[PDB]
Amino acid sequence: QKVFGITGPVSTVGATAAENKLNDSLIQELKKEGSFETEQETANRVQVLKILQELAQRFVYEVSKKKNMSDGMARDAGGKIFTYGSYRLGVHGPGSDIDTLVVVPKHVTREDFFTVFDSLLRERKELDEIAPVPDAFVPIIKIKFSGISIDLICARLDQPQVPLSLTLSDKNLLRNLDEKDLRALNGTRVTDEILELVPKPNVFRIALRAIKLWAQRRAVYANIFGFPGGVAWAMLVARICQLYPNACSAVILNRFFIILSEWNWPQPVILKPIEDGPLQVRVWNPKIYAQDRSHRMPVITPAYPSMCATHNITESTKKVILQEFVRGVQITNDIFSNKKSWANLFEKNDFFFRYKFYLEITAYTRGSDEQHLKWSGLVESKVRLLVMKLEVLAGIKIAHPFTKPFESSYCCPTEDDYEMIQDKYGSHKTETALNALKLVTDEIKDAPKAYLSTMYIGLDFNIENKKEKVDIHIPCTEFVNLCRSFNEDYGDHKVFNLALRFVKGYDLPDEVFDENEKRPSKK
Repeated sequence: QKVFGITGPVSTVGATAAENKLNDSLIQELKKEGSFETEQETANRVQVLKILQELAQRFVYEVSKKKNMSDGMARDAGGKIFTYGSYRLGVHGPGSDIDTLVVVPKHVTREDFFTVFDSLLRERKELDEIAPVPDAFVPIIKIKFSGISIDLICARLDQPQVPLSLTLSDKNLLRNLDEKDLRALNGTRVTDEILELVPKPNVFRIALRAIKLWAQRRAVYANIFGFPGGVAWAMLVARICQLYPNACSAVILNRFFIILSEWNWPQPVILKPIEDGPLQVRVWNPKIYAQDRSHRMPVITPAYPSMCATHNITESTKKVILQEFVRGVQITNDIFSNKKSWANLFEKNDFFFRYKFYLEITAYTRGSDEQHLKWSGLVESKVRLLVMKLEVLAGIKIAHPFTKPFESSYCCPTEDDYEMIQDKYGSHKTETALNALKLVTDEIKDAPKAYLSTMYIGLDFNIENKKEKVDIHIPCTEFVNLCRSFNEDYGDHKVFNLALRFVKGYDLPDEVFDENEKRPSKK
């Protein structure tokens, strides 16, 4: 009965002929957008996962043998792989990664994973590429294997064996774990629970496929920037399915937009009663934590311990998400009246057209590809904080962050030319001045390189008093001084820099438009 959620259904009436009609065009539109891989590619994925399961057991077998153990014991020690995310839910597409978890017994360290298991991978003829990130916040090895992309992480359980038949439903498995292992194990516990809390998984899958495409298209899919991540969207679709257990997916979509657009935010969205368990624990409770009372559009993970997947949402992103829900309501109602089609729902956003002003955020590096990832990855992770400081000012109607950074690189070469880059980049009036420096495309003869990561924030202003107008340069310098204090090397102007530019929509850089568009200027 849990598959009907915490309030039971709004309706148990099944699809009508006319409703199923639209579902079939919904599937057909998804097919044309390329949502589904071929059935072979899926057979190939399953095959690669069967091979990884054997490697996990080898990995574990070998480590155990080095840790002195008998054959019986080493074989008993086990090791098992799980998948979560997109692939586990069954909503993956061509080129999507399989998110994969390697669970290991207590005598098997992370050093083991980054040495013994990494070696076992390279010994395979099928291994196309491997990129270990042992220093990672979330410890990972990213591979491409028989053409298929896999992201392997490792969780270490406080137990002597990991048998083939192990499942991770039991919260007893979490006592005694440290933070990394709790995080690594959480992804799978959540995905499995989502799947057991929807009444019809096929309906769920198609609805989700739709929301994902729609979210990417409307630029409302990006956890880092205060929009919902893939898991957040998943739970949101999951809730509406609990409400209409016998509806087709097209109805789920229509209903999804109405219910979510009218929802009493910040009332949380919850798929099963929140539970508590062992220790003070990181459970979501707004009656206890201030951090939790301030969540704007809370959507709560079902697996103990429950957590808010949409922590990053701001005032400005809340407003964007809702605008899009409403757009979602209108267009879908029109589809059902035959006035519009599915394509219209999935049109690309027009972000670089809808605002008179844009604020431009550039991370600069004199160094290597390592150094830029580190530097830009930080600044990027801080954009929402600049949004929160902007959005609460008197003069600002909205501060809307775009969801994808824009990246570029040049051979520098000398330290004179680097300052020129941080002079002429980012305005179209003076932009081609950089054409005096070689840009990196494909492809090589390359050495000393300057790196650029640009993020965009659309800005919209309230009418102001002519005597009382808004200044943004205070939270901007506040923001740079926020970033120039996260490891001391970032103070080195010789290498790291951070430019903020206020730029009008007509003055926007060309990089920002498709091979479809252009932006006639105001005068």
